[PDB]
Amino acid sequence: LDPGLQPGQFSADEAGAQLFAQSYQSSAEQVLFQSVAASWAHDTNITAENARRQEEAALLSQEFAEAWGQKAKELYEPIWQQFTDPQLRRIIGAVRTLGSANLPLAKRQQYNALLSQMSRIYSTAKVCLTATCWSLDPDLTNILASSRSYAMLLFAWEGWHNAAGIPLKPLYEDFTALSNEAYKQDGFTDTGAYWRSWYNSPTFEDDLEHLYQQLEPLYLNLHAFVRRALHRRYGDRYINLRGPIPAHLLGDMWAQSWENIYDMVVPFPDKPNLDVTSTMLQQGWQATHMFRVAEEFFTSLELSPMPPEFWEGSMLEKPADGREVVCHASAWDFYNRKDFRIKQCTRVTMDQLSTVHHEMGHIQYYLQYKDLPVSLRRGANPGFHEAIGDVLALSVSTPEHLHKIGLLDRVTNDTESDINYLLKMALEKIAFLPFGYLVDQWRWGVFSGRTPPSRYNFDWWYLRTKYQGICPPVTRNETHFDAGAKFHVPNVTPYIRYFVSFVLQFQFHEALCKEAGYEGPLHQCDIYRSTKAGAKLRKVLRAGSSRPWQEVLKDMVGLDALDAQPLLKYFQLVTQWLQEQNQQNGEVLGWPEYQWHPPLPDNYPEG
Ligand SMILES: *[C@@H]1O[C@H](CO[C@@H]2O[C@@H](C)[C@@H](O)[C@@H](O)[C@@H]2O)[C@@H](O[C@@H]2O[C@H](CO)[C@@H](O[C@@H]3O[C@H](CO)[C@@H](O)[C@H](O)[C@@H]3O)[C@H](O)[C@H]2NC(C)=O)[C@H](O)[C@H]1NC(C)=O
Ligand SMILES: CC(=O)N[C@@H](CC(=O)O)C(=O)NC[C@H](CC1(C(=O)N[C@@H](Cc2ccc(O)cc2)C(=O)O)CCCC1)C(=O)O
Ligand SMILES: *[C@@H]1O[C@H](CO)[C@@H](O[C@@H]2O[C@H](CO)[C@@H](O)[C@H](O)[C@H]2NC(C)=O)[C@H](O)[C@H]1NC(C)=O
Ligand SMILES: *[C@@H]1O[C@H](CO[C@@H]2O[C@@H](C)[C@@H](O)[C@@H](O)[C@@H]2O)[C@@H](O)[C@H](O)[C@H]1NC(C)=O
Ligand SMILES: [Cl-]
Ligand SMILES: [Mg+2]
Ligand SMILES: [Zn+2]
Repeated sequence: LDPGLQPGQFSADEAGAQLFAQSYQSSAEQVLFQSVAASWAHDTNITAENARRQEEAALLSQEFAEAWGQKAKELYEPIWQQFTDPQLRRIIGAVRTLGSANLPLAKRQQYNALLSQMSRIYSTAKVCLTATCWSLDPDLTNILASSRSYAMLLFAWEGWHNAAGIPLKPLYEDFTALSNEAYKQDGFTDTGAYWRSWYNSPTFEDDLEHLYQQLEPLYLNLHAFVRRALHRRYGDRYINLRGPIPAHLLGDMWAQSWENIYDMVVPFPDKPNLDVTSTMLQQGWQATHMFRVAEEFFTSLELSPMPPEFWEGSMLEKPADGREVVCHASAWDFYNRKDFRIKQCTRVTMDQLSTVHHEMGHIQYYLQYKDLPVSLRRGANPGFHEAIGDVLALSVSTPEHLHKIGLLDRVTNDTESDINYLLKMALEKIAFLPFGYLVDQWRWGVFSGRTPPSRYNFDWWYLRTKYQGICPPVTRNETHFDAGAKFHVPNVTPYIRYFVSFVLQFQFHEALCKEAGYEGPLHQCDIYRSTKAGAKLRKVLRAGSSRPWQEVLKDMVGLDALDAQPLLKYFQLVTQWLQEQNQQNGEVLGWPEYQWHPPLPDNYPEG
């Protein structure tokens, strides 16, 4: 380990602590860069060596956090909570939380090594038919999004969940135990309590539950409307109009957003096709076009363009050489104020264009706070980081903006078109809310011990049925580990940030649309080229995590807390139209036949 990274001696008061933080931030950048660098080398090129090197960097990060956490505890443990500087209090409190650095060396290794193997299992798992084999991205993704054959969707869903989940379960149990051991020594009951602490809100869970209560009626009506369409397509044998929807029919491996079945549920298919994918292909869009168009939206707001290091270093397409990569999209900050990259196996589709904006939102954030000290190089909270790119994508997806960028012949500003659009947006945003809420409900119960290995799948499907109103299309038992077939579980990425951001982004949109001078319906707003909006947004991004998110938020939108009303205001028209459609069809809202599962196809898996 480098002496130049080990902590110096500082006076045991706030003045010495202010110098202590500078020296910490100084050396942390070198440590963070070598960790990010090695993760990148592995994720863009999965090999045992790159895994080894990634784990060495992880160990080194842990030695660094140990030394500096120790020093901080011996110097300021009794006095840092009383400092006047609140940003210093933030920094110090962070440094004294050692996480996996609380582990002994032998368990530090095992922990670092589980992450490598869980990541490899997920990102290299394949579904084989009988020579060739399908990967999740693009093969199974495209099947789930476009196939309307019940048996083919089933084969892809079952094959994926079996291939990814079953091998992960034994590893995930070991990881959970080690993670908990680590964070207990920081004073957390369990890792989940640490994750939740990032929101600095004593009533976090209660506040989330109250939000979900306001949003659930919207989901239930969307659910019932979509269920009716699936009933017509697949028959009474496979769809129960009073039961949960089979989990493989909603356009997505995790049933988590439904925009890919828009063409099965669009009420007015004569009107312009608001899925512009066919046009993007007809026009010959490529990955680089998509990132350049996203970039230009950011620069239209007088935010920063992507630096040369981004274009030279990013991986914007799935490699064609015989290489295995983590295709799950990600945005990378190397903590050197120079290098920022996206790794995305970009496909030419409309929902990938949204993803491009999402990931570039992360980069923009990185660029706007790169001069802050490291500990503040985060979103106000993790939900803020996830909302930035999605907010811009709300403007991009409006039919008026799509027209501006040549992807849609201008649509009539009528009601059939307004409903078509808000419905597509509901499929993308409202359908996600139960899933965004339930994933960390599951993981919080695993970390707390409420959900032992013996109930991993039982409790996962309890939650999936409770919240999303779906059911597995084949029988599952505790040999299956269906939570593990979702990227964020083996890759240990928390999820509640996405529930937070799916609500928050509509608060941001409203603030920015009002600040842009817009006045029509909130869902037709396009903040493109509004430099006033760009300024309001730029203030948030530069704040990093220096001020409480409740303060940053108050400055931007007028409230200091999450609020569903902007979301509700955005969807008002289709919320009403959906209720009417379901009443006219005599739908039951919900899934009272909660035990119901569909039958197998006759010749399955044959033919
Ligand atoms: C599309 O058309 C709407 C008109 O609203 C329509 O309502 C239904 C009957 C259907 O025809 C729908 O297809 C359609 O949405 C336009 O919305 C209207 O825009 C004007 C000016 O932009 C708004 O005036 C403002 O109103 C606010 C709120 O009162 C005031 O604070 C302002 O001072 C200003 O006077 C008007 O309110 C707004 N109406 C509604 C219901 O939102 C929309 O602009 C138009 N868009 C496009 C792209 O053509
Ligand atoms: C080095 C590193 O890991 N960096 C972090 C960022 C950071 O911490 O700075 C990061 O890049 N994480 C990747 C993750 C990828 C995506 C994701 O997983 N999304 C959720 C939920 C969702 C769905 C629709 C949507 O519009 C928005 C969110 C899912 O698909 O299930 C996949 C495409 C979209 C975002 C991400 O960017 O959030
Ligand atoms: C993926 O990583 C491997 C290492 O695991 C790289 O293989 C090394 O490549 C260099 C340069 O060609 C050689 O000097 C080493 O001997 C190789 N080591 C091994 C273990 O193969 C490989 O080049 C990387 N692939 C890409 C596309 O970057
Ligand atoms: C768990 O489930 C595994 C999968 O096999 C079966 O597949 C469907 C078609 C039904 O037959 C259902 O009984 C099973 O899900 C089994 O191999 C395994 O034996 C089951 N039990 C355990 C303890 O893993
Ligand atoms: Cl989070
Ligand atoms: Mg999709
Ligand atoms: Zn994100």
